[PDB]
Amino acid sequence: KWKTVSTIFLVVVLYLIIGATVFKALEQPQEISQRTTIVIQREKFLRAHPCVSDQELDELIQQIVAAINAGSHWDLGSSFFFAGTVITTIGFGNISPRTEGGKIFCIIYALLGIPLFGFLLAGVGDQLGTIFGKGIAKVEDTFIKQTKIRIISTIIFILFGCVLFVALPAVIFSALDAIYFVVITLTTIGFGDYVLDFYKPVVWFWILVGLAYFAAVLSMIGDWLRVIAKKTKEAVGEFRAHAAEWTANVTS
Amino acid sequence: SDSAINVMKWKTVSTIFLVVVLYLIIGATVFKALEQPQEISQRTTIVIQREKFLRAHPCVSDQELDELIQQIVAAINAGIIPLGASSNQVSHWDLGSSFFFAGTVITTIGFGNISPRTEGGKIFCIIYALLGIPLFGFLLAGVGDQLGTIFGKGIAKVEDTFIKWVSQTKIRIISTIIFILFGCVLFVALPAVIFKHIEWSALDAIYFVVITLTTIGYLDFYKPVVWFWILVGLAYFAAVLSMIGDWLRVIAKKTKEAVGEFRAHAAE
Ligand SMILES: CCCCCCCC(=O)OC[C@H](COP(=O)(O)O[C@@H]1[C@H](O)[C@H](O)[C@@H](OP(=O)(O)O)[C@H](OP(=O)(O)O)[C@H]1O)OC(=O)CCCCCCC
Ligand SMILES: CCCCCCCCCCCCCCCC
Ligand SMILES: CCCCCCCCCCCC
Ligand SMILES: CCCCCCCC
Ligand SMILES: CCCCCCCC
Ligand SMILES: CCCCCCCC
Ligand SMILES: CCCCC
Ligand SMILES: CCCCC
Ligand SMILES: [K+]
Ligand SMILES: [K+]
Repeated sequence: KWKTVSTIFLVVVLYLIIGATVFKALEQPQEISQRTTIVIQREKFLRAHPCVSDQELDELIQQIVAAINAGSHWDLGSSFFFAGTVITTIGFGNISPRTEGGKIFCIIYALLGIPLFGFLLAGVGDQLGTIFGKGIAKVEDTFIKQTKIRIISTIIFILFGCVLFVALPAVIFSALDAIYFVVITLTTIGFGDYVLDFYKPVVWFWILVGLAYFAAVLSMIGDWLRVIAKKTKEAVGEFRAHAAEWTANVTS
Repeated sequence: SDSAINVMKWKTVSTIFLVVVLYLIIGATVFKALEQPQEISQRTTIVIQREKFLRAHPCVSDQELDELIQQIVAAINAGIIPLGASSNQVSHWDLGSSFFFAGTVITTIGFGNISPRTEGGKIFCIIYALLGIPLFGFLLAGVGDQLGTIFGKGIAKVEDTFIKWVSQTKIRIISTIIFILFGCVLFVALPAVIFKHIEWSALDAIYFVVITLTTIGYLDFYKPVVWFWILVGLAYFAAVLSMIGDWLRVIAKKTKEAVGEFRAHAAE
C-alpha cells in the first residue's frame, strides 16, 4: 500500500534544485569571462585583418558549425572504440552515426549489445569479487585474532580500488582532471569534454574492470543511503514523539 | 567443489568475453561500412571550402587561419555564438539548464554538450555524481515497481476476458507482446511524434529516444514534464533491456545444447 516513492521523488527533485544552484554558482562565472574574451578575439581579428570582413566571418563560423556535425575517423579501430561506447552506455558523444542506416544499426546494435555486455560486466564482477574475497580472507586472519571489523575491510577496498582504478590509471588512461576523467567515464555518464595502437587492448580492459569497480562502489554508496535513510527516518520519529509528548503536557 | 564451480564460471566468462569482442568487431566493420563514405565525401568538400576561402582572400593569414579555426573549435567546447550578429548571448548555466545538466549526471545520460570548466565545478560534479547516481537509482527502482504494478492491474483484466475453454504457460507471451506494444507507443512512438514537430525527421526521433533512454547520450510545460517522460522511459528500457538480456540466456542455452548434439553425432 505505502507508496514511499513520492518522498524519494521530492528528495531527487530537491537534490537537483540544490545541484542546479551550485553549478550555476560555479560555472556561470567563467562563462562570462570566457565569452567576454571571445568577443575580444573577434574584434582583435577583425581589426588586425581588414582583408576579412564582418559579413564574411559569419560565413566562416556557419561552415565551422556545419563542420561540427562532421568534424581518419570511423577507421578500423575508431568505429570499434565507438562500438564499445555504445554497449557500455558510456557514449562519449564525440563521434555519432550520420547515415540513416548507421542509426538503425546503432539502435539494434545497442538494444542487443547493452544486455550482452551486461553479462560480461556481471561475470567480470563476480570474477573480480572472489579475487577480492581471496585478498580479505588472508587479511581477516592476520590481525583479527567483529561488527566494527567489517569497516576496516571496506576502508581497504576503497583504498586499494581508488589506487588501481582511479589513481594509477591516470597514466594508463593535470592531477584533478585525471580523477575527473576516471569518475565520469566509469560511472558511464559520458565524458565528452576530453576523450601506439596496442594501447587500447589493455586500456579497454582497465575500463572493463573499472566499470565493475564503480558498479560495486556505486552500489555500496547506495547501501549506505538505505542505512542513513533509516537513521533519519527514526530520528524524525523520536523528535516527533517527544514534541507530541511535550505539546500534551504543556496544555495539561 | 568450492573452487570447482569457479572453474565452471571462468569458462563461461571468457566465452562471453569473446562473444563481446566479436560483437564489437562485427559492429566496427558495419559502422565503418556505413560511415566511412559520408566522412570522405564531407571531408573532401571541407578541404575545398578552405582552399576556396584562401584563394578568395590572399591578404588573410594563410598559415594562421587554422589557428583561428582551432580557437573557434576550442571555444565550441563551450556554448558559444561567436558572431558579429548577437555579440550578446544567453547562458548555458542558467536557472534551468544547470538543472538539466544535473539530471544528466545522476541518470548517467550526460549528453556531453555542456561540461563544467571550473575545477570547483568538477570536484562538485564528482561528489554530486557519486552521491546522485545511487540516489536516482532508488527513484528509478521505485518508479519501476510503481509502474510495474500499474501494468499488473492492466494485464489482470486482459488475461481474464480472453479466457476461453486455456494454457497458463502460453498466455504469458501474449502479455509480453502487449507490453512491448504499449511501451514503444507511449515511450517511443508518442514522444517521437511530439519530438518530431517541436524540435527532426521520423527516424531521428526514435534514434533520439533510444540513445537517450538507454543512457548512452506562458504555459511552457517542458522540463518538469519531459524529464518525467525520461524518468519513466528510463524505467521502461531498464525492463526492456532486461528482457532482451533474459532472451539471451535462453538463446545461449539452446545454442549451447544444439552444438552439444551436433558434436555428439556429426550426422551418424
Ligand atoms: C544525500 C543524502 C540524502 C539523504 C536522504 C534521506 C531522506 C530520505 O531519503 O527519505 C527517506 C524517508 C522515507 O523513505 P523510507 O525510508 O520510508 O523508504 C523505505 C526504506 O528504504 C525501507 O528500507 C523499506 O521500507 P521499511 O521502512 O523497512 O518498512 C522500503 O525500501 P524498499 O522496499 O523499496 O527496498 C522503503 O519503503 O523520508 C524521511 O526521511 C522523512 C524526512 C524527510 C527528510 C528529507 C530531507 C532531509
Ligand atoms: C574516513 C572518511 C573518509 C571518507 C572518504 C571521503 C572521500 C571524498 C572524496 C572527495 C573527492 C575530492 C577530490 C579532490 C581531488 C583534488
Ligand atoms: C552478432 C552475433 C554473433 C554470433 C556469434 C555466435 C558465437 C557462437 C559460439 C557458440 C559457443 C557455444
Ligand atoms: C527502425 C525500426 C528499428 C527496430 C529495431 C528492432 C530491434 C529489435
Ligand atoms: C573548490 C570548491 C568546491 C567545494 C564544493 C562545495 C559543494 C558543497
Ligand atoms: C545475436 C544473438 C546473440 C547470440 C549469442 C549466443 C550466446 C552464446
Ligand atoms: C541534499 C541532501 C540534504 C538532505 C535533503
Ligand atoms: C555530502 C552531504 C550529503 C548528506 C549526507
Ligand atoms: K549510462
Ligand atoms: K552516457
